[PDB]
Amino acid sequence: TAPVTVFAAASLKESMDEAATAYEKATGTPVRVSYAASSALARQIEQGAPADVFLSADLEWMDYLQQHGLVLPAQRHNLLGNTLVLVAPASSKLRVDPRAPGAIAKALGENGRLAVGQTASVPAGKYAAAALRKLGQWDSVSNRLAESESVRAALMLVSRGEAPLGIVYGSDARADAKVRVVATFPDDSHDAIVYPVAALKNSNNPATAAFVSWLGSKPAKAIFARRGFSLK
Ligand code: MOO
Repeated sequence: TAPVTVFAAASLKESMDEAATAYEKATGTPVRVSYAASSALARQIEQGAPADVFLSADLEWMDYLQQHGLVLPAQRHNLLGNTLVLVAPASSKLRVDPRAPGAIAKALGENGRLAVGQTASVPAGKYAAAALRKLGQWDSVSNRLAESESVRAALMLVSRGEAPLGIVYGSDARADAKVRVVATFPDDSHDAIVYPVAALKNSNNPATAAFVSWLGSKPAKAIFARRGFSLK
C-alpha cells in the first residue's frame, strides 16, 4: 500500500505522527509524514515533491501552493488553530509581559537571543514577527533573534537553554515540558494561527482524500485537541 505522503508543519510533529498511526490503524493505509517549516514543505511541493497532503501552520503557505496551482481551493480547508506563546526554558524565572515596551528585549539579558522561526518564511516566525511588530517590540529584538528553521528548531533552542526566550506555538509548549509559557501573545497581535490542510492536486494516492476527510473525524480531531490545537 503506497503510503499517504503528508507534509506537515514542524509544529504538527507529535499530533500528525499520532494521526498517521491512527489512520493506518483504522484503514490499513500507511501514512508517511515529513515535517519541516511549512515554508520548506511548500517550496518542496512547489518544486515537485510528491506530497499527497500538506498541512501548513499558516494560510499563506497554502495560498502559495494554491497560487502555484498545486492545491485547489476545494481541497483545502482550515483544520487547526493555535496560540502564539513566549516561552522560556522551564527553569527560567523570567516574567515577561509581551505588551510592555522593551520587556521582551530586556528579558533577553545582555546577550540572549529570542528564538523564533525564521521570520520571513517560517509561519511561527512570521506570526512572531507580526506579533512583535504589532506590539511595538520588533525593533528591540529584531537584531537579537535566533532565527530557526522551524518553530520546533526555535523550541529546541529554548528547550536547550540556548535562548532565554522564544516564540513558538502554544502546542509546541505543551509538546515540550522543558520549556514554560512565559506569556501568550494576544490573539490581536498576529494573524490567527490557522493550519489549513489540503490534498495536493497532483496526488495520485487513492487514500489522499480519505486521509484528509478522516481528519474531520472525532478520533482524528481528538489527537490535535489533546495536543492543544484548537479545532477549526
Ligand atoms: O511551519 Mo511551523 O509549524 O510554524 O515551523
